[PDB]
Amino acid sequence: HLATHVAKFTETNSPGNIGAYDILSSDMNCGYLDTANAGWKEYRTNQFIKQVFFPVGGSYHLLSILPSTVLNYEVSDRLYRSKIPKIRLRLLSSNAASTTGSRLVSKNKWPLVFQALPPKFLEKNLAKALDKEYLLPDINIDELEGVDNGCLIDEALLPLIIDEGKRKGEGNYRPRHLRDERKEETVQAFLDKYGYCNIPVGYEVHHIVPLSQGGADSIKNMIMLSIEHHERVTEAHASYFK
Amino acid sequence: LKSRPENLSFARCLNTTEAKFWQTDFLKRHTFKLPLLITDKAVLQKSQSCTLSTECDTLRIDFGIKVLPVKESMYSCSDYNYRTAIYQKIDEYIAEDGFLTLAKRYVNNIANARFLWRNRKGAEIIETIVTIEDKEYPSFNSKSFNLDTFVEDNATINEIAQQIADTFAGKREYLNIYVTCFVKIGCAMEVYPSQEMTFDDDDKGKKLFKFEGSAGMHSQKINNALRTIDTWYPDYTTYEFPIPVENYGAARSIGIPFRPDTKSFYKLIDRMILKNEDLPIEDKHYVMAILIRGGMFSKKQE
Amino acid sequence: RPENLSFARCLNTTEAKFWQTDFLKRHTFKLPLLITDKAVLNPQKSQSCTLSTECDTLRIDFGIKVLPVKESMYSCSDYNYRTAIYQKIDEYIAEDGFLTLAKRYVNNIANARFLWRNRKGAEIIETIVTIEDKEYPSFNSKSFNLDTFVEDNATINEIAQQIADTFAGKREYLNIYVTCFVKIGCAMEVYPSQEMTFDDDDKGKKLFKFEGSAGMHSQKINNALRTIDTWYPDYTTYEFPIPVENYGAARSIGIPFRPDTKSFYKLIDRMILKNEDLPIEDKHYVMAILIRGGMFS
Amino acid sequence: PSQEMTFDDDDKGKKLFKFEGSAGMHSQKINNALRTIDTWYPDYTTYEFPIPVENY
Amino acid sequence: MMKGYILLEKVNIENANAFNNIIVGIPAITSFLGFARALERKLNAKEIAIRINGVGLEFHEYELKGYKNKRGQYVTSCPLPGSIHIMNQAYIDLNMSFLLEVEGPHVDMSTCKSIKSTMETLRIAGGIIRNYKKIRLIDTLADIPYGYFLTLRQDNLNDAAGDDMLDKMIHALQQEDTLVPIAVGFKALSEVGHVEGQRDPEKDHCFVESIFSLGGFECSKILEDINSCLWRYKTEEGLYLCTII
RNA sequence: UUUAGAAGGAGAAGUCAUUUAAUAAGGCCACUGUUAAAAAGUGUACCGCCGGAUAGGCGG
Repeated sequence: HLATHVAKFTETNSPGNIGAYDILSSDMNCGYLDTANAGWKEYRTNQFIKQVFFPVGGSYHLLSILPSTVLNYEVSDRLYRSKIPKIRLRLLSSNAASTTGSRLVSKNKWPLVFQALPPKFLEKNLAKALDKEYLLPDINIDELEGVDNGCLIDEALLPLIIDEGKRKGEGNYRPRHLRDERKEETVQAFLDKYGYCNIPVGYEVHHIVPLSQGGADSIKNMIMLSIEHHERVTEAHASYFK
Repeated sequence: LKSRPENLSFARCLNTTEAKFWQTDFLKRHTFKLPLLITDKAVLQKSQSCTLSTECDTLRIDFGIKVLPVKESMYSCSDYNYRTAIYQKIDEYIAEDGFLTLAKRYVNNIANARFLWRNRKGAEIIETIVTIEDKEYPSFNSKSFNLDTFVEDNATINEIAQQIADTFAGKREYLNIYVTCFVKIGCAMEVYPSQEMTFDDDDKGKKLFKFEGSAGMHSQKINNALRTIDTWYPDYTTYEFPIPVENYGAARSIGIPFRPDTKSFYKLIDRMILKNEDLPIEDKHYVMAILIRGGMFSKKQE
Repeated sequence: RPENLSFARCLNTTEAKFWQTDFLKRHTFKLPLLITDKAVLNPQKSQSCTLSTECDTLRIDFGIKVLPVKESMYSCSDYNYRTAIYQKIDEYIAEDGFLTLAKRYVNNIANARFLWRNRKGAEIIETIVTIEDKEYPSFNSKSFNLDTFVEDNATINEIAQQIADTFAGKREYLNIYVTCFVKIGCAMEVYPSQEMTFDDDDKGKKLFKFEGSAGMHSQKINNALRTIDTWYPDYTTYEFPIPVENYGAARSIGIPFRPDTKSFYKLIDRMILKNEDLPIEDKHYVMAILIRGGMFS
Repeated sequence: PSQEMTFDDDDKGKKLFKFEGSAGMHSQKINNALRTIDTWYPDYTTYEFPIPVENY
Repeated sequence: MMKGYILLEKVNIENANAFNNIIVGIPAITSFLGFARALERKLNAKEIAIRINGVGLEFHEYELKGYKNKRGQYVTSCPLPGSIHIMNQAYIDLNMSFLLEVEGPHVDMSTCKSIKSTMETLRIAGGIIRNYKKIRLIDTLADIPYGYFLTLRQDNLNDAAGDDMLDKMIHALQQEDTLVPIAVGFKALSEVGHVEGQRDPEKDHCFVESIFSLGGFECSKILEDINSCLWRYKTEEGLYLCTII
């Protein structure tokens, strides 16, 4: 009807006449506000209302939560002329408000509501979804050519490795904190990539976009290298990733 | 005991996440992968539409499933006798069947790749791949599985159904499933992502699911095709197609409830805990099927 | 009237992308066509598209995808309606199997009718289908007329037999990809689709950009192929085909043409329920509508 | 001679010093050669060599 | 018995309840406080016997489940209601992180596996866990990644022009943009007895309403104190609340 | 023990037509760029053999 604490607002299918009203007016400047601290221009058992548990320092108390529909009506008219950001909520029809039976909700069934956005450089987008996805090589499946067991053995294929380092991850650099981590699974990755007992003394570990423009610790995004090849590609990648 | 508790709540045991779309070919599937943005069109209106590029052939859908035990996921019960009674019934069902006849059909649903609804029709070839975080599995072709004839004698279906039936029984505490699919339509054709329920005062067009630009499907819709195994409803021999599992059987396709009679959920719980009669195995299959999905099972106070 | 019933379209078209070639090397030439911008005299910015000065032919690439009507039946709220639709479709396909409409569809591609204004002034128009590794014979769309339909060809009959047999019988999908070449001159004005703007203080002429370059709508390339309704009454006097729709007339004339005599808001009360026998032109119209689909409640 | 750094990576090999049609030496090398006379640093007895006179 | 703090790093949540009472976006902080209490109860069911008291929130990314209509206002989305019409709800995709002030014995290189095992049957404000990035036990002030901390700034909440909260909230909100409304605990009424219909009948029942204040965002580099964050429970004679002192 | 627990968005479409922006115009005058530096890690890695398995080992 017109009471401040009316049920059937946060949910439905709750047969009850739950109205708590407000005969208390303590409008001091505390560190908080309630429905009595507001402008305020306008109770037995519970079922299908939200019930929560709160520790009292000792035991727990089970609390039923009732809405603040008079504040919901007042925020709309306060925010009608205000210049702070606000979010509309058109998630209602007239028949639901007629069945609910609230005259205050019926006048404002599509309310202009308060909002709390984090600042606009935190909202995700296509770049903030593509930065968490890292590329993969398009050829590494098995021992194809120039390779005995994982390691690049034969020569005349390091141009192919250098154009696989190219042709992917150009111009899409991310900040240092926007980089994939180096996990501790990698020792088991060298264990069960092909059957090695541990990390070889005569071999190292490398990727194709190391810590720059993609690259992750997948099951396939590493290529172990030799000393001369790794020494050459440390400057070859920095030739274009200056 | 005479009645259901005043506040009964069940957590869902199959929590799926929302999926996201990507476009790729069929010879470069695992290799490379492009974002599928939602473009816009003119209609005689401001209509949001999505389509593949001219240099792509298939589309890719990835989504994840999380499994929790039915015994442990009792969020709120206001009784002890009812809790012990349904605990004993759950242990009896584990002892007599092992939650396998439900899990076989729960993985039969993803075997035929029913979660691509309007994406299935007109597709050429399907490559639904199911991967658990510790064990990879062989793929399968979704065109070889009928949408009504279930398979209860497969190998990968049996293995995944048993490994999830252990979690359903209570041997484990969680399970995580990652699913990827590669439906092949054609060159520069149209895909069908999900559509939101965003009402508007002025707009009258259709807005599809953006999800950081790259299109996708709601988890509500992508779960609906993984629990459509109810073939134990009455007069099933006159219909010859499965339906999703609910309380009253009120599928939104028909409008007439499939099982609103005593073969239901309320009238079987009233005949299982209180009556304790030997209701047949299909009724118990349905009862633990709806108890897997969960919800609010409070008694109808007024 | 019954509950929620709907359909899906059984023939599907992509959005065609414009290009620009020269007729001497038309197989091996392809250049993009970007929408320019030049203001017109009143504060107003408008876009216009035209060719370059060193080429001579416009190029249109588009593909068709066909599904059966049984596999395209989308929203079924009652099984009596569904089994009635099944029975009517199988008594239709018992003798010809959608052979009347598929031939006219393939003919409607074969005239290159989908270019609404680019056909106004053209020396030679050719139409090529090259979806598989095999190459179909090239076409001559300038030897066709709008009013009359030809029924005795080789490739038209072959392709129409293919769609008319995949419509009910073999397989579910079938894709046929078509490429069209129009010779209009040199550096002339080409007409892509127009975009419905929704901003104030702008009388814009925003043309259609598909993949950056110029392009063609999907509803416009599917409105030329849907023009085959030469069975409606008062056809012998007016003598022009009309696009097939649930109401009677298109928006070209303004006045209605079939508001009561043959329209899905009227005859479906005496077709799906009584199941009385109807003439073959009315059945052609009904399965033409069920080819197009949409809400039917 | 002292090389001319990594100026252009077209030649990956080690370059050399070239000015006035000859080789030579960078005189920053000669400057840091003559600047190495500092024996007044802390813990001189531990290390016992001259160090170039730098800021730190 | 030693004092420390654990870090739940980069927890992303879908469909967290972002429509508490009046604030669309950041949920009520009592959701995170009760999440920490549920984690404490789950660790107390095991015989680890570890207590948690104190929680601070570090937001990284947010996605309101909708789009922009014409000029910048948001329109939000929702699932389809079914077996028991829609009335009022909203959802959000959060990507935030937790500081938990942990007080209890045997914490170093321990209880992280128990937290990882017990986290999988938890929901943050009614949303799915999916995949949190890490759990950390680094005891430094500069252990924070590049995020923004939601603290309790009672400066424009306390001292501003306007006679009361209402005639003061919006006036204190025009001149500052970072400051945002926050639901902070909840207390309404009395009669703490044992009336029926409870979720648990052997507890204390009440009819309680949400209360509100302000909050602000500061980076990981520039900060004031740990004691200026890591929100704490507090209780009075029927005035249960959460605050930073 | 968290305003906890639960949920099918769908099918269909024609945006179209023409249109001249242009006339006129002074960027100015003056102010020391300087201090100072490590490119080079060893910049290349061969035979005589015994060995007949391309196992593995001595010398220049």
